[PDB]
Amino acid sequence: MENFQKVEKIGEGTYGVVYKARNKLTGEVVALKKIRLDTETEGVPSTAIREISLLKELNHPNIVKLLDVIHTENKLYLVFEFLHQDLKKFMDASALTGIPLPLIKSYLFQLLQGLAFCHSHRVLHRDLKPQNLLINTEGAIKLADFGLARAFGVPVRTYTHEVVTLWYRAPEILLGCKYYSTAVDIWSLGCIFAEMVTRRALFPGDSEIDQLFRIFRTLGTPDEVVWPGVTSMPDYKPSFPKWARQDFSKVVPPLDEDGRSLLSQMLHYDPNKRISAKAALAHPFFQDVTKPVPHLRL
Ligand SMILES: NS(=O)(=O)c1ccc(Nc2cn3cc(C(=O)c4c(Cl)cccc4Cl)ccc3n2)cc1
Repeated sequence: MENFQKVEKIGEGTYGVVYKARNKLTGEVVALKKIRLDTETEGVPSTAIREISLLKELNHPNIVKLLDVIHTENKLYLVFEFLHQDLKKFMDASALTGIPLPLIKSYLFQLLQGLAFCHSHRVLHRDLKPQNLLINTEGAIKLADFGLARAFGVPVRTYTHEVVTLWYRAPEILLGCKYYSTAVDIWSLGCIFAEMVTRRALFPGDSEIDQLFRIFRTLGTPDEVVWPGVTSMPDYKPSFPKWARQDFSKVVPPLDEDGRSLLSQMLHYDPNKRISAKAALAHPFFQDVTKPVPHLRL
């Protein structure tokens, strides 16, 4: 740890503080994540240690590379490759004119590649969001904090008591499914996709029930017809209001039919009907995908 020199705090993270230190040996600039853990009264669980050690191997161009895991002093530090911008900041900077469709499509395509990879390794993200997607000057976008959920967990509030966003949570998670699948990442990515297109969060709930109900008001309250087994879910209430489904043309204009079609499949209620990352990659929406360069101001 003495091998690193912090240059500036860049994030409060969900597990701990994220610094932009420099490696004193190699001289590289990196993203240092400090996961708080005691020594005796706690001390990093062996389990998490082996989990994280498996993520060090999960290398893909669309996944932020985990350079190292330092456990010294009985504490946990994660050293990640550094990026200058996350998608949230980029969308905020592109709010006035909107991110060009070609770039939106490129990012969606790359992220699906990243997910296809992780998912083929039985590793799910669980908490995809704009702030966790990082981009560079070359037009690449990468999944960040991948696997750190299963490793540790996803708390309601971060160490800074900051509330965790529910906007991208799949319905099965909200309904209490304890053993959800890779389909949850596809849902989150679908929500992000819509947001890049419309320049407004698709389902900005501020509570679990508000999130669920916002989803219901748009996609219609799910029932046994569109989601077999939904009424038997841990948190499903027969008393849920019954809202009728809305047209996608009204949800993401002016996205073309191919994008709307693809989005509809990424937002299917039934996790088993929801399109997989691999299948999504073959969607007609991507027949003319390219890799534009974004206009980034670092
Ligand atoms: N705000 S902004 O656009 O200027 C902006 C945004 C990001 C960065 N640098 C950066 C942060 N960062 C975080 C991770 C992670 O793995 C990660 C951790 Cl550790 C905790 C929470 C979220 C993520 Cl993603 C991996 C690589 C990485 N590079 C610089 C500027």
